[PDB]
Amino acid sequence: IVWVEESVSAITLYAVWLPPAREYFHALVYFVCRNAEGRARFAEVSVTATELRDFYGSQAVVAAARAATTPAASPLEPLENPTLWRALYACVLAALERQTGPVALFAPLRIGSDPRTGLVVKVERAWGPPAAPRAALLVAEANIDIDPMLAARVAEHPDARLAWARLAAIRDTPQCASAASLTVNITTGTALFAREYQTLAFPGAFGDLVEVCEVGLRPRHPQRVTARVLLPRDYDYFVSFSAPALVALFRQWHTTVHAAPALAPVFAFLGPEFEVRGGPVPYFAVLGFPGWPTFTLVRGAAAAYAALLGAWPAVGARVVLPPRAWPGVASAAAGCLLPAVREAVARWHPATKIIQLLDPPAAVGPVWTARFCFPGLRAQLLAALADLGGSGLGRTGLARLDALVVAAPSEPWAGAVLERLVPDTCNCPALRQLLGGVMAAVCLQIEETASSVKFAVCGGDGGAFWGVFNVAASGVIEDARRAIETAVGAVLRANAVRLRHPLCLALEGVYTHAVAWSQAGVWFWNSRDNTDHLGGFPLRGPAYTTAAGVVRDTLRRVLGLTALTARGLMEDACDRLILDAFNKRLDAEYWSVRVSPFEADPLPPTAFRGGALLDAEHYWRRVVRSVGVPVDLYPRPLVLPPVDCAHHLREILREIELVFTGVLAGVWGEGGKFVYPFDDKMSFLFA
Amino acid sequence: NIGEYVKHNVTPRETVLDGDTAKAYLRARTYAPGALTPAPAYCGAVDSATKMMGRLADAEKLLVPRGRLLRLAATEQQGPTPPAIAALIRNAAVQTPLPVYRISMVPTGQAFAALAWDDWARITRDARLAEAVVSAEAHPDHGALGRRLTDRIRDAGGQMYVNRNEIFNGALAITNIILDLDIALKEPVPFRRLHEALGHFRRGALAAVQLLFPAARVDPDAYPCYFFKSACPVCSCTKIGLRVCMPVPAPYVVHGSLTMRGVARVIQQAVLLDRDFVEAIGSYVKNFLLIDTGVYAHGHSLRLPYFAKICGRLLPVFVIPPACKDVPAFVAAHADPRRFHFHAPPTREIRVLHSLG
Repeated sequence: IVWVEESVSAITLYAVWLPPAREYFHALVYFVCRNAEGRARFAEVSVTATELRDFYGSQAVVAAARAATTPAASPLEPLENPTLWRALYACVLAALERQTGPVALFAPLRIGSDPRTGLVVKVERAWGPPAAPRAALLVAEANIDIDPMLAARVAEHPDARLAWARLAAIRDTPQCASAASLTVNITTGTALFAREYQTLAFPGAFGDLVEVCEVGLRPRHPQRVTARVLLPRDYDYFVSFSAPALVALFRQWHTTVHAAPALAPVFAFLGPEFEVRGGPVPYFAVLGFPGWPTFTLVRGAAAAYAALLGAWPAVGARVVLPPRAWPGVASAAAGCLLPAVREAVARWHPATKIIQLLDPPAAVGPVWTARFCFPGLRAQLLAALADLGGSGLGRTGLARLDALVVAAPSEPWAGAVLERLVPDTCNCPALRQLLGGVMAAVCLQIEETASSVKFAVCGGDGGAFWGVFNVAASGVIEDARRAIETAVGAVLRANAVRLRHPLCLALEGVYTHAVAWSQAGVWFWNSRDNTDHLGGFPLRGPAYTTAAGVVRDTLRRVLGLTALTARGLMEDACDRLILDAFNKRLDAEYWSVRVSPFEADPLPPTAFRGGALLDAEHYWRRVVRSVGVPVDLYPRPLVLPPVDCAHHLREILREIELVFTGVLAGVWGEGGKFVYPFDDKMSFLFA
Repeated sequence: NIGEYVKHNVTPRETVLDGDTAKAYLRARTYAPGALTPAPAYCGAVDSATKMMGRLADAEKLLVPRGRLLRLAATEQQGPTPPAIAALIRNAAVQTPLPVYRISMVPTGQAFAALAWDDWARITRDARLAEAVVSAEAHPDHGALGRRLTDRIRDAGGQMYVNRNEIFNGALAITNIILDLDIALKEPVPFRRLHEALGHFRRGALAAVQLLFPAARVDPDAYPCYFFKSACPVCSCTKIGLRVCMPVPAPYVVHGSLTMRGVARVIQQAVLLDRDFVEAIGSYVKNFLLIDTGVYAHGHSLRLPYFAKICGRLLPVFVIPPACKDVPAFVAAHADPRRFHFHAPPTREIRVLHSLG
């Protein structure tokens, strides 16, 4: 139990194996420890079937230990079962904190070890100046020869992303990684590492950038084991996407390093490329062979690494609590909730109306509109209600959530993590229900306090709401802000929902005109000093942001009339838009639309051999059109038949028509929908 | 009258472009500036239907991002790099849009020529009169001057120079009114009677052009109408085929097959109202439908002046404008391609008449 003050840079998963066991298994975890140099230790954990299932979602342990084919050349094992690997890494990161003690990245740490075994048994907090986390650049690019035929995999899975198809093809035919030209450059400055590869199998130094280390462990199993690792020197993580390039580089690294007799690590990676339908956020999780992360602004990446033990975003919602532990905590946090808000949660429907709001279309004229927001209110309520329901559930994931919540105002990266965490913490209906109910009570409190501080809500959600006044003006707006803050605080504390940091209600604008045409479509304007805001207009491409600019100019002038003249201005604005569009009639990416893997175009077979461009498509497909072209799957520049600006302009003009019909009806009462004659005039420009 | 016919039987839609927009529209929707300007030799792709299909196939192999006469007429795009037709043509300095031609061949069979530039000297110098002759001709009456200057006149790589048909492209704007007369006649018509008939055709046609194109200065005195007349001083004529080519007035440009179909219809109603015209053309001609309007659609090909049919070359007849100012200049336009091509470069704001209903 000798103790040293060291700081782990990465917790990576080295081995997973079963003893003479049926309902549990063990894992060996690799510590990249440092000090004022680096050292390489390991810990032994033990995860039972119930813990695995809790972090999985309910499956067996005999299936998370037969993913010990990952110590081989076949390099894309999580493609078979991504949720299994998410669950295994999260459950090992929970069992480690539960057995050894509180483990945290980049922090000074008192670390123990039993000399007979060599493994870390206990970990405690300590004091000291830790090493400033280092970094190393990584310019990885490779020529994976995947035969277009990627057509098959997308045939079985229609809405699949081509990065996933690329990885599935490599998994099907592994030797495409062992015959692929590759060019890599790692610049830590201590030793520059360029390399040259005709084929990746065929031929500074690899020893000048890493250290090969053999450590003799004797876990509790059948015999003594030798764990060999690559210890980073003078860097803690790569910074850069070509994910097959990284996989092939690390795969030949594994082959060369581990071709001598001693046990081989897991060699497992997770990214949005590994799911069929992709993932909105990019990342490259390294939970296996090499040892250290390869982050794909870098300050936010490093900080999110340190806060959430690097499990995020690979694990997902498992950072905070196991997925099978959410019903218990939700019901517990409902039990400690007032009966009124109990019933409010009990009747939460995503379409039920709580506050009486302005019905689309509406127009509030020359009065002091506001736009109020409780920043990250859903995250705060999730954290507070999770603390309240912790009696139903150990709390280290809650600590991670709490650190994110208390850091969000000062760190935008925490805000981004929360915005990708709360939508997936349950998506698990009980959390939708409880969050909706607590928000319903918050909305009612805003109503009741508004009726006394000279305010009237005219839209919003409860955490982001906007409304009008009954009135110098800056003073009453300040009063309304303070009164509503205190009211939501008091009503939240009544329900025992205790928030980590006191509520702040931000005044996101003091506007003097507002028009609403849909549930989210609202435009605000300030005559006293031009500062508009427009929400609800889609931005699916550059043409859409130019259209948003046009719509905002048009609305400025149309409300500057303070209805036929308004129609004249709107039609002339459309005229100018179409003319300027014809000036950009040839730019392909300008008319491109970004479409998810969930909305409905066919993939042309020629797009299925654009080489390595297919591996940068994890979430969005950016298509021009009447035949659709996936622009990013072709080299540059593009030879193209003249882009069908009629289709794209008709799309954009239908959104503009939504906006304009709403404005015309709201302001003056004209029931006539604004319709642009496109075929009658200006269609000929692209015939 | 003709005013009543253009009030009750036409619905004109025009859209105004201006500034950079007008220039961009003209550049994109007409032939390239160098296309119809004379050149030493020709660059372009010219072959039979089979060979041209094969080369289009071998040109789409190089067209990886997206993807017989509908396709030749469709290959038009330049950007900031060499145009897309540079793969079929194999010449890397072409500029688009570029002319597309259907080519009758002996003994039968159709070929195509999609080419950027061409020596139009080889085609037109056997009928391009000397400026000394024009000046030295002596003949004060314009009818007489026109009649005498008319009197004086005189593999696919070989067949495009004796037989050539411009293919109409609905994606391209139209800068000339190219009519196609089809004069049936039981009795042969003497040449001076026919020349007077064309001279009275032109003023009715110019009145029609004025009606259709209000914002303009179409003077029925000096507006250039270019008449060509198939041979057969008469052609020993016993159907006569004419060809009237007019500049579309400078501010305007026509778009759409339907639109030029309507334009031809309105000019036919203009000419079959001129009481001084139906005297000359009358008493010889069986029919009276003097213009074929079903020639303007996307894909139909019309023979070009200085070319024969597989053989009456459309050599010009100089129906000289009355009160014309520069006779040598007028004579010097029958040989320029830009006065008798649908989609030529026109010779501020513009107005596109894209609909007549």
